[PDB]
Parts: sequence; C-alpha cells; structure tokens
Amino acid sequence: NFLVHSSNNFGAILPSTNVGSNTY
Amino acid sequence: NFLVHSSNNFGAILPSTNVGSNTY
Amino acid sequence: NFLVHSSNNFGAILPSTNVGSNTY
Amino acid sequence: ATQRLANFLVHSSNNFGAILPSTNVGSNTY
Amino acid sequence: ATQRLANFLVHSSNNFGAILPSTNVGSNTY
Amino acid sequence: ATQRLANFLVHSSNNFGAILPSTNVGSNTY
Amino acid sequence: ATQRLANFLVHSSNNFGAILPSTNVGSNTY
Amino acid sequence: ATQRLANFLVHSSNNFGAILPSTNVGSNTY
Amino acid sequence: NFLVHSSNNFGAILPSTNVGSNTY
Amino acid sequence: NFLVHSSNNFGAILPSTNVGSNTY
Repeated sequence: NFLVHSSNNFGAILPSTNVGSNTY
Repeated sequence: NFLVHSSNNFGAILPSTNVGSNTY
Repeated sequence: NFLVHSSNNFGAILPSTNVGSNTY
Repeated sequence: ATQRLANFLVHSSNNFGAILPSTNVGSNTY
Repeated sequence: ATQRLANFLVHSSNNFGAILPSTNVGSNTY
Repeated sequence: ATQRLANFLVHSSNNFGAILPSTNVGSNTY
Repeated sequence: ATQRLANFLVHSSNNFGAILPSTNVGSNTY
Repeated sequence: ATQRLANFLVHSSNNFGAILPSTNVGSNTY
Repeated sequence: NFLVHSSNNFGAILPSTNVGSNTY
Repeated sequence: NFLVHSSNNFGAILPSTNVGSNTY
C-alpha cells in the first residue's frame, strides 16, 4: 500500500570522543 | 498510500567530547 | 495520502563539551 | 549509586521532518 | 544518589519542521 | 539526592516551523 | 554501583524523516 | 559492580526513514 | 493531503559548555 | 502489498574512539 523513498544516512567523518567515567 | 521524500542526515565532522563524571 | 519534502539535518562541526558532574 | 526508571512513552502521530532525538540515559556522539 | 522517573509522554499531532528535541536524561552532543 | 517526575505531555496540534525544544532532564549541546 | 531499569516504550505512529535516536544506556559514536 | 535491566520494548508502527538507533548497553562504532 | 517544505537545521559551530553541578 | 525503496547506509570513514571506563 505504501510508496516511500526511504533514504537515510549518518554524518561522521572523524568522531573522536573520550567518555571518561560514568556512574548510574 | 503515502508518498514521501524521507531524506535525513546528521552533521558531525569533528565531535570531541569529554563527559567527565555523572551520577543519577 | 501525504506528499512531503522531509529533509532535516544537524549543524555540529566542532562540539567540545566538558559536562563535569551531575546529581539527580 | 543506583537507578529507578519506568514507564517511558515516545508516541508521535506525525512528524514532517520534526527532530525529536528523545534519548534516554547513555553517552552518544554520532 | 538515586532516581525515580515515570509516565513520560511526547505526543505530537503534526509538526511542520517543528524542532522538539525532547531529550530525557543522558549526555549527547551529536 | 533523588527525583520524582511524572505526567509529562508535549501535545501540539500544528507547528509551522515552531521551535519547541521542550527538553526534560539531561545535558545536551547538539 | 548498580542499575534498575524497566518499562521502556518507544512507540511511534508515523515519522516522515523524523530523527528520534532514542538510545538507552551505552557508548556509541557511529 | 553489577546490573539489573528488564522489560525493554522498542515497538514502532511505521518509520519513513526514521532514525531510531535505540542501542542498549555496549560499545559500538560502526 | 499535506504539501510541505520541511527543512530544519541547527547552528552550532563551537559549543563549549561546562555545566558544573546540579541537584534536582 | 508494500512497494518501498528501502536504501539505508552509515557514514563512518574514520571513527577513532577511546571510551575509557564505565560503571553501571
């Protein structure tokens, strides 16, 4: 029934992430 | 029934994030 | 039934965020 | 520490390119 | 510490490019 | 510390590019 | 430390390119 | 440390290119 | 039924934010 | 019944991420 163009992406060319410490 | 252009992205060329510490 | 241009993005070229500490 | 989380509902009828990044607990950067 | 969270509803009828980043607890940067 | 949060409703009929970033508890920067 | 997490619902009726990266606990970058 | 996680539901009716990377605990980069 | 141009973005070229401490 | 173009990808040319330590 459904007629969809369904095109999705992500932009990440250089993630660089230093979370550290978490407590929950 | 539905006719959609459904194009979504993210912008992130250089994330650099230092969360630290969390308590919840 | 629905005819939508549905284009969404984010702007983040250099996030750099140091949360610290939270209590909830 | 500890946690107590319950009964989370994210219902949406229709979002025409509506940005609702309704993120619960966690550390992401994409 | 601790937490007690319940009964969260994000209902939307129609959002024509409405920005509702209704984010609950967590650390994100995108 | 602690928390007690309940019964949160974000209902919108129609938003023509209305900016309602109705964010509950959490640390974001986008 | 410890954790207590329950009753998480992410229901969506219809999302026309709606961005809802509703991520629970964890460390991702994509 | 320890963990206690239960009752996680990710139900979606229809997502027209909706991005819901609802990732629970773990370390991924893709 | 609905015919919308639905283009939305964010402006953030250099966030740098040091929350500190919160109690709720 | 359903007629969909269903094309999805990820953008990651150089992830480099140093998580550190987590407690849950």
